[PDB]
Amino acid sequence: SDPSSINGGIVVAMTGKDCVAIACDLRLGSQSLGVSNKFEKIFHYGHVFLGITGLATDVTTLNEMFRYKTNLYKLKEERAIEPETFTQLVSSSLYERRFGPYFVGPVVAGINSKSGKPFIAGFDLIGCIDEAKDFIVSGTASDQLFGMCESLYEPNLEPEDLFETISQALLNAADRDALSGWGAVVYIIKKDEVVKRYLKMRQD
Amino acid sequence: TSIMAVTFKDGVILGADSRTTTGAYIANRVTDKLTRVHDKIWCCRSGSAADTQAIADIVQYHLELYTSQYGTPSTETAASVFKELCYENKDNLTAGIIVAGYDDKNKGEVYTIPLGGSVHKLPYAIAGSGSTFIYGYCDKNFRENMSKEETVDFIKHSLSQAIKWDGSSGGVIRMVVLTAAGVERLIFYPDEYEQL
Amino acid sequence: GTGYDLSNSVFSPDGRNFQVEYAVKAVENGTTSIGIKCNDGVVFAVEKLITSKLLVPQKNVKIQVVDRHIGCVYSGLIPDGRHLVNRGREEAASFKKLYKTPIPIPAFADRLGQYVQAHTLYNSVRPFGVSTIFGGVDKNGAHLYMLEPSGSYWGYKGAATGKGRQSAKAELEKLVDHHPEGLSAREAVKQAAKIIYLAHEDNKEKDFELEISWCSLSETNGLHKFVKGDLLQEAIDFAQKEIN
Amino acid sequence: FRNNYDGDTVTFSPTGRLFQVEYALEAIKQGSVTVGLRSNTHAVLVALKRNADELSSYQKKIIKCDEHMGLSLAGLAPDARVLSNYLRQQCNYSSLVFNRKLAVERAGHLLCDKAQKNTQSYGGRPYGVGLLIIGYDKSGAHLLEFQPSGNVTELYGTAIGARSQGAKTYLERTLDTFIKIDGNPDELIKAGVEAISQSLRDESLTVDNLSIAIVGKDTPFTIYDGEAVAKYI
Amino acid sequence: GSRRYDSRTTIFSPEGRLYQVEYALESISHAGTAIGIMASDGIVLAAERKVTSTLLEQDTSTEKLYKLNDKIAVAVAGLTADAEILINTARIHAQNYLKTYNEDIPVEILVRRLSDIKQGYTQHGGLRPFGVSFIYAGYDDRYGYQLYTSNPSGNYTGWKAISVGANTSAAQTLLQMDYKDDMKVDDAIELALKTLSKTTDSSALTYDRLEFATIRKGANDGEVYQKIFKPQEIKDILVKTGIT
Amino acid sequence: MTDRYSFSLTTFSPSGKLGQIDYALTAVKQGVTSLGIKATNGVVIATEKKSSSPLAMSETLSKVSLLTPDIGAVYSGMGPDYRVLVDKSRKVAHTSYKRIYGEYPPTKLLVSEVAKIMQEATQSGGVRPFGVSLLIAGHDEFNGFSLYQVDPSGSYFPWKATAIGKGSVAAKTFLEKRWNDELELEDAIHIALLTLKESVEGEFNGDTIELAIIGDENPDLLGYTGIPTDKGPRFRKLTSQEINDRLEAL
Amino acid sequence: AGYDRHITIFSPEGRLYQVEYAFKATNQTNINSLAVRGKDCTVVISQKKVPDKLLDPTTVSYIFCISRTIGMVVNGPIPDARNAALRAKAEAAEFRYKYGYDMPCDVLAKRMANLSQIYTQRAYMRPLGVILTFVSVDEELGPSIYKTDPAGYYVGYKATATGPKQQEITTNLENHFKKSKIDHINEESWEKVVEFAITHMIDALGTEFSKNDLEVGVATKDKFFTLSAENIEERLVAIAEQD
Amino acid sequence: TTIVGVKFNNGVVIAADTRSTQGPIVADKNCAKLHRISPKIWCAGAGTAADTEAVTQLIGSNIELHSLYTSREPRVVSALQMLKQHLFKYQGHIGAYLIVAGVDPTGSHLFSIHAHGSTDVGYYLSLGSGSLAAMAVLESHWKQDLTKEEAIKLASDAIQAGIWNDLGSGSNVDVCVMEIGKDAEYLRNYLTPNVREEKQKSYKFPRGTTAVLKESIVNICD
Ligand SMILES: *C(=O)[C@]1([C@@H](O)[C@@H]2C=CCCC2)NC(=O)[C@H](CCF)[C@]1(C)O
Ligand SMILES: *C(=O)[C@]1([C@@H](O)[C@@H]2C=CCCC2)NC(=O)[C@H](CCF)[C@]1(C)O
Repeated sequence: SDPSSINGGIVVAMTGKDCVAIACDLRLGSQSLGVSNKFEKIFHYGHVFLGITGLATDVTTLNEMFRYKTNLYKLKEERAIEPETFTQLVSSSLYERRFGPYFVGPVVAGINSKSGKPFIAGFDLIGCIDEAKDFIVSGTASDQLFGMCESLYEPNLEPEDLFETISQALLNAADRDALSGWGAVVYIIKKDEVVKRYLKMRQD
Repeated sequence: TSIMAVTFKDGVILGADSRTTTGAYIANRVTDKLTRVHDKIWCCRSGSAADTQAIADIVQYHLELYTSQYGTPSTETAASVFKELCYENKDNLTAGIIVAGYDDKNKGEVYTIPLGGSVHKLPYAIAGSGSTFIYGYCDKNFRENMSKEETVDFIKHSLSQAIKWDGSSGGVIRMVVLTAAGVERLIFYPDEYEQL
Repeated sequence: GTGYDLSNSVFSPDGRNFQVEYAVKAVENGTTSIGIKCNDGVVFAVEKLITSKLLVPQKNVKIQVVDRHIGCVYSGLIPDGRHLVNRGREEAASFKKLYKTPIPIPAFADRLGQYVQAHTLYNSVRPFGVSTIFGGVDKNGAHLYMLEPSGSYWGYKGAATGKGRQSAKAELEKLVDHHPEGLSAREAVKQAAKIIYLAHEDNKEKDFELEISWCSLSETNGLHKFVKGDLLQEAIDFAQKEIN
Repeated sequence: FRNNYDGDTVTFSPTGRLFQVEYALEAIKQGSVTVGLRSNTHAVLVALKRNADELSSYQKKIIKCDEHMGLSLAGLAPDARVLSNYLRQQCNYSSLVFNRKLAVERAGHLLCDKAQKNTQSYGGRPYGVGLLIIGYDKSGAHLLEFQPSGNVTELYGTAIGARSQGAKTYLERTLDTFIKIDGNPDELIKAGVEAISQSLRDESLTVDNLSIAIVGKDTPFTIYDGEAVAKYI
Repeated sequence: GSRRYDSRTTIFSPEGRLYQVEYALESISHAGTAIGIMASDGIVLAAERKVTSTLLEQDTSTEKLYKLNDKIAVAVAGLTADAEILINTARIHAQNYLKTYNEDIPVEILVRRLSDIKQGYTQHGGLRPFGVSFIYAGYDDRYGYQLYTSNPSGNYTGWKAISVGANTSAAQTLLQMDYKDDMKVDDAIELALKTLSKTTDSSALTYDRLEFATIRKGANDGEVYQKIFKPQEIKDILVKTGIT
Repeated sequence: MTDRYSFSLTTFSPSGKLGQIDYALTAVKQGVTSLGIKATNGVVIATEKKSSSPLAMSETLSKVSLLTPDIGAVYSGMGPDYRVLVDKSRKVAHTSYKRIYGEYPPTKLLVSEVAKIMQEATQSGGVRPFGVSLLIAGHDEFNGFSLYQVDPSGSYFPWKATAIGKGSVAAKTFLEKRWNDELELEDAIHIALLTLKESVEGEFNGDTIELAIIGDENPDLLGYTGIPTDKGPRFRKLTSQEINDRLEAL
Repeated sequence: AGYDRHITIFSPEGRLYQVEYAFKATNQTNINSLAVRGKDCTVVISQKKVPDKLLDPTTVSYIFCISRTIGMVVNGPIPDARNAALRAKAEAAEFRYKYGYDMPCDVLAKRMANLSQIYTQRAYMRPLGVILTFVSVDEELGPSIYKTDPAGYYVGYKATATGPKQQEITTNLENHFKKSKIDHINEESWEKVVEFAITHMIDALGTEFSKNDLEVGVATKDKFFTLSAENIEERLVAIAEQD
Repeated sequence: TTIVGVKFNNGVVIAADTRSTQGPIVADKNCAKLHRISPKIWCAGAGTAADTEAVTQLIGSNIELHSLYTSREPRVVSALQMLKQHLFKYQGHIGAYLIVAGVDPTGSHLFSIHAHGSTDVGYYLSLGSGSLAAMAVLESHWKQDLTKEEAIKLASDAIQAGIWNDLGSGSNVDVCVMEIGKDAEYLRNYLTPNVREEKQKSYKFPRGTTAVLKESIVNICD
C-alpha cells in the first residue's frame, strides 16, 4: 500500500573536513521477498552525487530524468552543474508533480568546484529542501539513521574518519530494518578524487 | 456569525459580529464582515470566509466595470451579480450573503441570498448561525421607516442577543450606515452591548 | 499605388477604409427609413417598395424589436440587418441575465457599435451593408440612434437613411426648429407617416407600403409596439393629405 | 471593374454590390421553372422537372420538410438538399421541444439567416439555389420565395427559374381569381399548371415531366408525380 | 481574404523542383565554407567564419561548430539562428533516445530525424524552410566514424569528405583530388586547411577566421573524445601545416 | 475573425535573401546610435535619448533596460518592438531559468532565449521580424563579463566593443582605435562618452544621454540585509549628474 | 510585392505604411485637443463640433472616463475610439482585481501601447486610427499625461496637444514653459488650470469659443470628471473678464 | 510551527521557529520559515513546507516581473491578492498558511492568508500548531504604538511560547524587521536557546573498524 515501503532501502549523506560522503544499502525487495542485492541507489552527474530511496521504479526514472537534464544543462551552460544548482533542479522537478508525486526521498552530495565548499541536501517527495550542515538521512530505516547520526557524528572529520562514521551509521541502522541491507556502498568525495567502497555486512 | 441589514426612513444599515472561528478557537476577534462592493452597495458575509471574500472581490470587479460603462448600478443589479455567482456555483460554495445598498430613487434596499443561490428582497434580513436565536426578537421589534437612532438600536440589541447565545458569534458589533448623506462606520464594544 | 480598396481592413494612403465606404453605397441604394424622438418615446417608420401585386400586404414586416423595449429599422442589405438584430438580441438577453434590468439604450447602442466596428478590423469579414435606426425608453428617458457601416453612431433628435435620406433630413430639421418644446408620440407618428411619403418621391416610380412602430412611456408603457388599424390609417391620411 | 471585386463574397464592389452573390443568383435563372401559388385554404407547388438525356430521369424539384411544409427548388440541387434538410431539422425541433408546428414565416426567417452567413465570411460561398416554400400553419396558407442573397418574401404566388417571368405576369394577372379558389384543390392546381405553361417554349409538360405538390386545411403536404398528374395535362 | 498574401512556400515548379528549397540552397552558397573529412582514426570538422572584426570576441564565439552529443557534432552553413533551433531539438532527440534505450543514439538515427523535421517544412505548414545545411561528424559502435550532410530539402547522405556553403564545387574537386582511404586524422586536418585556404574569398586564412574540431578515439583511453580547438590551438596547427 | 495568416511572411527570394530581415536591418540603420564596451571589471552600454519633443519627459522613457539584476539591454531601431522584447526577455529569464534552477540565467543563455524569440518572428505564420538590434551586457559567475549583439534574424555574436544604428560604421572604427584588453570600467565609460559625442547633433549632457554599466555588486541597491550570499545587483544605470561629472573630464 | 502597403510588413525602406496611414486617420475628425498639468490636477481640453442639427449634442464626445481615476481623450474616428475605450476600461478593471490597487495612468498607457505594437507586427490585425491621451493624478507620480499612437509608441508629457493644428498648440505651450521655467501650471485650483488651458487653446488656434465648442475633462486626487456646458461657460466668462 | 507578525509605530516585524517535522520526527532542526517575496515584502509560512516555499517563490517571481513592468515598488496588497487567488483556486490543496508583511509606497502592512484563500488583517497575528501559545503571549503583552525594539521583543517572546510549549515547534527564532524608510533586515537565528550540550563521549571509530569488500576510484572527469 505505502509506495515508500514496497522495495525498501536507505541512503545517508554526511559532511566532513573538505569532504562529503554518501552511502546506501543495495537491497531491492518485494515486501518480504528479497529480489536484488545489487540495486545501487547512488548516481552521479559530473561531480554531483544523487542518492534516491523509495519506490524503485521512480528511483530509476528520476535518475534517467536527471541524467537527461544535466546532459542538456552541460551542453548549454558549457560547464558541469554544481551541487547548489542541482538541488534547485531536483526541488522544482519534484514539485512539478505536486499532485501525483514520485515516491522518493532524494539526497544530494558534492563539493562546489569553484568554492571547494562541501554540500549535502535532502528532499521530501514534493521537493521541499533540507539543507543540513551535518548529515541527511532517507529511507525505510531513516529513524534508525537519525539515531545513529545524532550520536556518532561530529564536525570536520577527515575523509578516512568520516568513512568509518558514515559506514557505522549506515550498517547499524540497516540491521534494525527488515527492508534494508543485503550489501552497502560508501562514497568518499573530495575536490580532486572520489573513492567508492563496498562494505561487508549480514545477508539476512 | 451574526449579520443583518435593516432598511429605515433615511436608507439602510448593515451590522455584524466580528468573530471568525476554526472549531472552538477564535482565529480572528476583530473581523470585518461588512464588505464594500460599490460606494453605496455593501454586503454582509456569512459561511466560508474564503468563499465570501472571493465572491465579493468578483462582484466589486463586475460593478467597477459596469460603472465605467453604464454608470452607477442599482442595488438590485448588485444582488443579481451575487446571485449569479452563488447559484451557478452552488455545489462548490458555502455563502450566506446579505446585500444592502442606498439609491436616491429607491432609498435603502435589502436582498438576502441564502445557501441555494435564491434571492429575497426584504425590509430587513438576518443571517448567520447567531440569527436563529433572534428570529422571535426581530420579528417582534422590527418596524418599517424607523429613524437612524432607532435602527441602530434595533440592530445593536438584536446582535447583542445573537452574540449572547451563539458561541460562533462575538467580539465587537460593526455597523455601516448608508444614506444620501454618505457612508458612516459604527462600532460597539462588549462593555456597552453586553449590558443591554 | 492602388488596390487599397480590395481588402476590408486596409487603410488607404489618405487613411480611409474603402470597403466600408462601398458598404455605405449599398445602404444609399436601399429603401428609406427614419426615426423621430418625441417627448417621451420614439417612433420608427420605413418605406416598403411594392415590387408587385403578388406581395401579400402587411406581411413582410421590416421593423424589428429587441427585448421588449427597443425598436430597430435599417436600410441596405436586409439580411445584414437581421444578422445585426440577432446579435443585438443576444447582447440584450445576456445583459438582462447578469444585471436583471433590461438593457439601457445607450448601452445597447455601444453593443451594436462594437460589433459592427469589429467587422472593419479584419479582411476575413465584410462590413455591414446597412445603417440602422433604433432606440427605445429606459430608466431615464427615450433615446434615438443611428449606426453606420463603420461602427459609428450618435444619439439623434431625428434620423433617416436610404434612398430619400435628404428629403427626410430636410423634413426632420424643419420639425426640430418648429418644435423646441418637443413633439408628442401621437404627433411624431403622423409626422413620420408624412416624412416617408415625401421621401418616397426619390422612388416615385414604384408603389409602396408604409410601416410604423413606436415606444412611448405614456402611449405604450415604454414597450415597443407596431402602429396598426385606425391609428395607422389616420396617419396614412394625414400624409396623403399633405402630399398635395 | 467587376473582375477585381468578384473573387469572393467578402468583397464589396465600388457601387456596393456583391458579385459572388449575384453570380449565385444566376444559377437560379439557369434552373428549370417552378411555380407557387395559394388560395386561403391551400398552397400549391408546380415544378417543371428537367431531364439530361432522353435516357435520363427528370430530376425531382420538390422536397417535403414536414407534414405541413415543403418547397420547390431551382438551381444547385445539392444546396437545396442542404437547405431543406436544415428546414426539416428546424421543423422537427419545434415539434419535439415545443409540441408546436413551425410557422412558415419563422422558417423563412431561419433560411434567410442561414444563407446570410454564407455572404459575409471568407472561405464560404453563397447558396446557388432558389426556393419556393408553401405551408399551412396556424394562420392559414402561405407561400414564400427564397433567394440566395438571403432575401425571403411572402407572396400569393410567384415563379423562379428560366422564363419564370412568363408564369409570374400571368399570376400577377390571375391574382383576384385563384386567391379565392378555396375548398377546391383541383382548381388551384389547374391554375398552377396554367401559370407554369406560360413559361414553356421548348416542349409541353408531359407525365414524367410534371411535378405537383399541395398542402392545406385538411391536406398534409403531399407530392404528385407521373400518372398522378396525368389528370392535369 | 488572406490567400492574397500567401507565398505558398511548399509547391512544385513546373520542372518538379521546390522553389523555397532551391532558394534556401542559394542562400547557403553564400555562407562561410565548412568541411568534413573522415579518417581511419577520427573525423575533422573545419569551417570558415563569415565576416569578422578586430572587436569581435572570438574566444567566446561559436557560429559554425556545435556539440550535439558527446559523440556527435555538426558544422553549420546558413542562417545561424535557424541552425540553433534545429540543434536544440536535435540535442533533445538524442537525450530522449538515451532515456528510452539507455544507449547513445546511433549517428544516422539522429541525422534522419533532423532531416525529417526539415522535410516537413517542405510539404506542409506553409512556412519557409530552414536556411541551413549541416555536416554531421559522429561515432557509434555500429558504423564507427561517420560523416553525413543534410540540407533544406531534408535529404541526407554519407561521405568520406564533403563541404557545404560557398565554393563547394571547387572545394569538392580539391578534396576528391587528394583524399585517400587510408588517411590519418593529422593528414585530414592538413587537407581540410589546405582546401579552405584555396577556396577562401578572403585575402589570407588566419586563425581568427576559423573554427576547428576533431572526434578521435584517444588510444590511451578507449573512449571517444571531441575536441573543439581554441583560438590559440587553431593558430598553432595553422603554422605547423605551413600556412603560418 | 481568427488569425488566418498561418503562412510565413518572410520567405526566400531567388537570390537567397530574406527580404523582411534585410528591411528590418534597414530600419535598425535609421535608428539612433547605441554602443557597448567591455572593460576588465565591467561593461558599459549607452545611447542617445532622442527626445521627440521638448514637452516630452525623456526620463519616462528608458532605452537602457534592466533584464536581470546582472544583465541590461539597449537597442537601435523600433522602440515599440524593443519594449515588448524587454517584457518578454524579463519573463523568459524567470519561466525558463529562475523558476527551474533558482538562480538568474547567465548572459549567453538569456541572449539565446531573446534570439530565439526573434528568430521565430522570422518564420512563424503571420508576423514580421522585429525591427531592432539589441546589445545585451551582463555578468555571471562562470563567464564573467560579456557583451552581445542580437539582430532581427535572431543571430547574435559576442563583442569586446561595438555600435549599432545610424553611425555604427564610424563609431565602430573609433572604438577599434581606443580599445585594448586592459581598460578599467572608468576608461570604458570615458571612451563610450567620446564615441557617443560624434553621433550626437545637439545637446550632449546627462539629460540627453542614457548610460548603464554591469560592474561590482551594489549591496546598497539590494533593499535588504541578512543573507551573506546576496550582495546586490551588478547592473546600474548612471544618473544624469554622474554623467555630467564625467563629461567635464571629456 | 506591392502588398507591403496593405498589411504590416516592412517596405524596402524599412517602413510600415499601414501604421503611417493609420496616423493619417487620426486627423479625420478635424478636432484638436491639449492637456496640461496643474499643481495637483490634470486638465484636458478638446474641441467639440456638432455639425448635424439632428444630433443629440449630449451624446457627442471624445473624452472617456476609463476608471475612477483615469480619463482618456481620443483623436481619431469614433468607432476606433470606442473600441479603445472599452478595452482600456476592461484592462483597468482587471488590473485592480488581480493586483489590489488602481491601475496607474502610465501603466495603462504602456499596456494599450503594447496592444498597438501587436497590430503593428501581426498581419491579421489592423492598427487603430487613433491617438490616446491618458490623464490622472497618480498616487505615486502626481499629475500625469501619457499618450499612445498607432505605432505602439508612448511617453509622458509636461503638456501635449494632438490633432490637425497640433504643431501650433505645441509651440505655443513650449514657449510658455521656456518662460515659466517649471514643468506645470502653478495654480492651486483646477478651475484656473482649465482657464489657462482654454486661454492658450484660443491664442494658438486664433479662435474664440462658445460653451458648446469645447469639451473638458479634469483629473484630481481620486477622481476624473468632465465639465458640463455650464461649468465651461463659467470658465469662458472668467477668461473674458481678463481680456 | 509558530509564526507571528507584529506591527510597530514605523513598520512591521515577523518571526518564526525553525523546527520542521515528519510525523513525530524532527526532519530539520534549523529550517527557515521566513521567505522573501520582494526586497521589502517578507512572508512567514506554516503548513506544508514545499507549498509555503513554492507559493512564495511563484508570487515573488510574478511580483518582480510586475514591478519591472510598472516601474514601481511592489505593494503588499498585491502579493496578498495574488497569493489568495492562487490558494483559493486550489481549494486548500496547497497547504500554505502565511503571514505576509512588508513596507511599500503606501505604508506598512500585516496580513495572514489561509490555505483556502481567506485573508485577515491585524496588528498582531500567529499561525501554526504553536499559534495558541504565541497568541496567548500576544493577547497579554501587545499594546498600540510599540517601538521597533518592543515589537521585536513581543514577536520573539511569542515564538518562544511556541518553542517551549508546542511539540510542533522548537530550536531557534528567526526575525525580519521591515521599517518604513529603511532596508528590511533579516535576522537569521536571532535567538538560539537550544544548543545541544557537549556529548558525554566521542564516537570517533579507530580506522579499519569497518570491513571492506572491494574498493575503486570513481571517474568524474568526462
Ligand atoms: C460565520 O458565518 C462564520 C465566520 O467565521 C465567517 C468569517 C468571516 C466572514 C464570513 C463568515 N463562519 C463559520 O464557518 C464560523 C463557524 C460556524 F460554525 C462562523 C464564526 O460562524
Ligand atoms: C509548521 O507549520 C510545520 C513545519 O514542519 C513546516 C516546515 C517548514 C516551513 C513550513 C511549515 N508544518 C507541519 O506540518 C509540522 C507539523 C504539523 F502538525 C510543523 C512543524 O508544525
